[PDB]
Amino acid sequence: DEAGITGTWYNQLGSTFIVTAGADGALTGTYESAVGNAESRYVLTGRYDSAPATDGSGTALGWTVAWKNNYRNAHSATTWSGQYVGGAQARINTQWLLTYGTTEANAWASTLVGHDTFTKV
Amino acid sequence: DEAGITGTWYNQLGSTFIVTAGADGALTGTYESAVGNAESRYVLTGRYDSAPATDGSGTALGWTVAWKNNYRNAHSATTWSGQYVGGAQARINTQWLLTYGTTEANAWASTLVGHDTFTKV
Amino acid sequence: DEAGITGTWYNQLGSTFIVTAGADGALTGTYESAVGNAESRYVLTGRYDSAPATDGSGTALGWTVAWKNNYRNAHSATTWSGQYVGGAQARINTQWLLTYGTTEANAWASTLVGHDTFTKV
Amino acid sequence: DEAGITGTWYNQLGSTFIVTAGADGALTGTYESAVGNAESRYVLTGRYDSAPATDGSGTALGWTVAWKNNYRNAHSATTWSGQYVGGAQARINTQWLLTYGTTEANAWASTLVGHDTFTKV
Repeated sequence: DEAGITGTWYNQLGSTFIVTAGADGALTGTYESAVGNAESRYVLTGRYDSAPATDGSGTALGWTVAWKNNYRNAHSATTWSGQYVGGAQARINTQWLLTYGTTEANAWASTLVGHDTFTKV
Repeated sequence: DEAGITGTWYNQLGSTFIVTAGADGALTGTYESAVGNAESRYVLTGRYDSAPATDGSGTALGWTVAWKNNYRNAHSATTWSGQYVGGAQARINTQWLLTYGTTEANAWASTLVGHDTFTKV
Repeated sequence: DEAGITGTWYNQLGSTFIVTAGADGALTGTYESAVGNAESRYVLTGRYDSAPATDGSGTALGWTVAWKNNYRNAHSATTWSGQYVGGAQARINTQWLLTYGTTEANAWASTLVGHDTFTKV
Repeated sequence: DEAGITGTWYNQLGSTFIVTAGADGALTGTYESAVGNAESRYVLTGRYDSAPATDGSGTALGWTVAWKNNYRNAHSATTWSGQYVGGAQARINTQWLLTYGTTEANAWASTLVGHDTFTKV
């Protein structure tokens, strides 16, 4: 799925995920969030299954963004875990975890959970 | 926290996380799970906040493993999202999402959630 | 939102959630899953905010199903946590956690996470 | 596990969970959080597997708290999903989802995730 994954994707919030899938299972690119304490692009890296099952299952992948770039530092990181589903209406269906740096006393409240669906349109 | 994070960490299951933290916010290394459909080491990559708050908050980070290497392919990826807490008893406290490639009909059941705490001992 | 919540709801899988909202914040009813190790109806209970904010925010609620009834026992429980959003296209937007009873050795793998959206149609 | 579950439990934050397990699978009681926008006791309800496996697996259960009582309204609900593990050092091991009522624009950020372990001591 190297060719299927590589490219520009967009989620239901309007965010823009720009990724390149390597032959070796790497994911590299940039993310730009339409919401939250974010502006412009941020580095991302991640990994995907480069030899998925051939039975119609999706392709497992994940990636991370730390929310620091030249413009802002939100002292936080998001990880997306999901699967690519190929075809005419290709999708990446994810669940994510956003952790903010906290004191020990506040660590119970450190982590948001949600779900993003990415399309090529 | 480049120096604090770089090194060999171990979780409550006995898994071994070997990471290098780059000046630029990168995390690279290897993971070896003590449980599940895994053997030997797997590539990891991720990101961390290279300019954390100085008020005692933790350092936000995350990373991914796709569970393919030369030995096995578990058609799955885990993402850990968490924070590094420095000091005498340093820790990485994480929550994780493990997604398995599924058919559309089974996608409701595609994703495990859990929590790992990493120590240097 | 007692009147808004009480009734029959349906999710994106085809499952059927039948609930009554009490003046006191209680939720009682039945759930019938279209997927998984389930047949027929199962008891549910839960709670909702009976005095929500008046600024356009949603109404927080949650509920549980243990997957035992007269037909089957899946040795598992799901909890849905979410919010009711009223209006012409009313919705309950949830995230859920499904825990299966495991041995200690398998407890790392005990919990699925996902997301269901309920509509009145 | 009716007798095993019924009673007063305490988590790693110092919160106090007071529950009664019914023969029919019901859980009823009160919760008092040591942290967050909470004071005093709040109603809880939930469900547990009243006929667990006899192979050493844990007992699946869950419960909800809406964070409204006579003192405060935090416009939020938590659901805990987990398993009871009996024996000399009995435990309830949970993962939880806390949803706050939000506008549509903020709904991406509506839900915290975490994990609580309850003991009888």
